[PDB]
Amino acid sequence: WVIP
Amino acid sequence: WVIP
Amino acid sequence: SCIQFTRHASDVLLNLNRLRSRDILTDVVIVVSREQFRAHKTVLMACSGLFYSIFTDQLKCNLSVINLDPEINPEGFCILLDFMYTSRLNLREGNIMAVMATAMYLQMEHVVDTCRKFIKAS
Amino acid sequence: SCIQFTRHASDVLLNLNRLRSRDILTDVVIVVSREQFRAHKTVLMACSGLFYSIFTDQLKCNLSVINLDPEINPEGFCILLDFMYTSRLNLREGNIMAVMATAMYLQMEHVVDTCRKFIKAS
Ligand SMILES: O=C1Cc2cc(Nc3cc(Cl)ncc3Cl)ccc2N1
Ligand SMILES: O=C1Cc2cc(Nc3cc(Cl)ncc3Cl)ccc2N1
Ligand SMILES: [Cl-]
Ligand SMILES: [Cl-]
Repeated sequence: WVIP
Repeated sequence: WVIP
Repeated sequence: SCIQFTRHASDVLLNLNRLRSRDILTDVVIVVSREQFRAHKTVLMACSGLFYSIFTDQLKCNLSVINLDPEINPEGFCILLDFMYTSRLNLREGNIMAVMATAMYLQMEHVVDTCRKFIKAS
Repeated sequence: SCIQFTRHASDVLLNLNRLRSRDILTDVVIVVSREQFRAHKTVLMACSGLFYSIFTDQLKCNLSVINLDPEINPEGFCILLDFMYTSRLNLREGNIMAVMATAMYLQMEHVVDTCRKFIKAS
């Protein structure tokens, strides 16, 4: 999971 | 396009 | 010896979401309490262990309406349906409990994992 | 303020390809000369300008069989259908001309672009  |  | 187009999967999902927003080729309605959500059975199956089981069933595969358990929160479902079609999860303090419970019911293991991680941190 | 699961789109496409290999929820047959290819209309639309136009047509959207132009090569189509479901293109010296022609007909602009580049190099 990432910060888009 | 890449070499997978 | 194939070549690969890096953005292909993302572009396919973006186009499937555009079909969903325009209600094109949607073949099922998911009923969550009073709320109704139109979707593509294949996308639901690709994202959820629960929908995978439902639509591989020889009788349920032909249903145009699926009613979820009355404990399922419509907002939690909406957030998860958006994630299915975009890879983006709107996880917030006020919705995390309903999102985790809905993801556990829908059998969306990666969403359950991040919810457990975010709850543990707080 | 969403979070994003990097592998989600690829995982969705992988599961859609698994549904295709097992002939699950396929809703159309594409006929190319004597050869028949089963697929999901939504995936075809998401990948091809031609299928997008066909299945948004109020009459053609309801057809279970689509016949392609007799000039279309079944192998070129097979290579392109595999690419649609995997992001992987089996481009070879012996098939590049048939793949480019089929991609131009199917309106798959990124495949046309790489074929033009690979032909130019040789
Ligand atoms: O967390 C999850 C997500 C998920 C998706 C699917 N859907 C498929 C799985 C296979 Cl092997 N082939 C085809 C399909 Cl559509 C099943 C279980 C789960 N669990
Ligand atoms: O090279 C290409 C690939 C492609 C895909 C699609 N399919 C869509 C486009 C839009 Cl805007 N919304 C929904 C869909 Cl399914 C149309 C044209 C082309 N050209
Ligand atoms: Cl997930
Ligand atoms: Cl393309």
